[PDB]
Amino acid sequence: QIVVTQESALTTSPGETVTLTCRSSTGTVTSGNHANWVQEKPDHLFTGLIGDTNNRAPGVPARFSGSLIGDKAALTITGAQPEDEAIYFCALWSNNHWIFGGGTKLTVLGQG
Amino acid sequence: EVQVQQSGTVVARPGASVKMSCKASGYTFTNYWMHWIKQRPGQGLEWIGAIYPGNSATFYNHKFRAKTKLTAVTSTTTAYMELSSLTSEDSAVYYCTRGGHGYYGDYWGQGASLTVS
Ligand SMILES: CO[C@H]1O[C@H](CO)[C@@H](O)[C@H](O[C@H]2O[C@H](C)[C@H](O)C[C@H]2O)[C@@H]1O[C@H]1O[C@H](CO)[C@H](O)[C@H](O)[C@H]1O
Repeated sequence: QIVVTQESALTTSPGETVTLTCRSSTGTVTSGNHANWVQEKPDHLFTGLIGDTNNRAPGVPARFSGSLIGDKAALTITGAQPEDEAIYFCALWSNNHWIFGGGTKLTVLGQG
Repeated sequence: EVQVQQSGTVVARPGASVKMSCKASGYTFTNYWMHWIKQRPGQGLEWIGAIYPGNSATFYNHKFRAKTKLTAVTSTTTAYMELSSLTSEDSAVYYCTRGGHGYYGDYWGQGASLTVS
C-alpha cells in the first residue's frame, strides 16, 4: 500500500553516532505505525532490535535507540562498533500490514 | 530458553501445496503472536500474516490471502503455514517470528527454504 523507504548504504567510523531513517510514502510516520527495526547478519541471522518506535528488544545494547524525528522513524546508534556492520530493516504497521523498507547496509570503517 | 524451531527444506513442484511449521519453546505460546516473513534474494522482505494462538485471531497480507492458511495447535505449541498454488515466485526462505503488541519479531526462527522446480 504505502511504500517504505530507507537509505541504501551508509558508512561510519567506530565511535561515531549514525542515524538511519525510515519514511512512509504518505508523508509522515506516526506512533500508530509502531516502527520496527531488525538487524540481518551474515548467514540469515536476524535479530529484533526495536519495536513500537522506541522499545529496545530483549538483550539489545543500549547504544541502539529508536525515535520519530520529524516526519520519519529513526534508529540511532550512538558510538558505532565494528560488530554493528550489518543490514538494518525498518517495517511499519500500515492498514493492517507490516510493510518493509529495502534495508540499509551499514559499513563501519576499520578492522536461555 | 526462547526457541522458535522451524521445519526443514522443501522442494516442490509448481501447482502443489506445502505446509511448513514452527515449534515454539521457552515461553507461553498463547501470550504472543507468530508472524511469517518471506525473504526472496534481491526482493527483500515481505510479511505474509500472523496468528494469535490465544484466540486464533489472524491478519493476512491481502496479496497472500487466497493462497495462505495459518493455523496453530496450542497443545503442541506449533504454528503452521500452508501455501497452495506454488509458482517459482514462491521460492524463498520463510521465517517464523515472535511478535506482541507493537512488534512482529523480537525472536526469529532460522529460516526454512522452499524451492519450487
Ligand atoms: C487483536 O489484535 C489487535 O489489538 C491488539 C490490542 O490492541 C494489538 O496488540 C494488535 O496489534 C499487534 O498485532 C498485529 C498483528 C500487528 O503485529 C501489530 C501489533 O501491534 C491488534 O491491533 C490491530 O487490530 C486493531 C483492531 O482490534 C486495530 O486495527 C489496530 O490498529 C491494529 O494494530
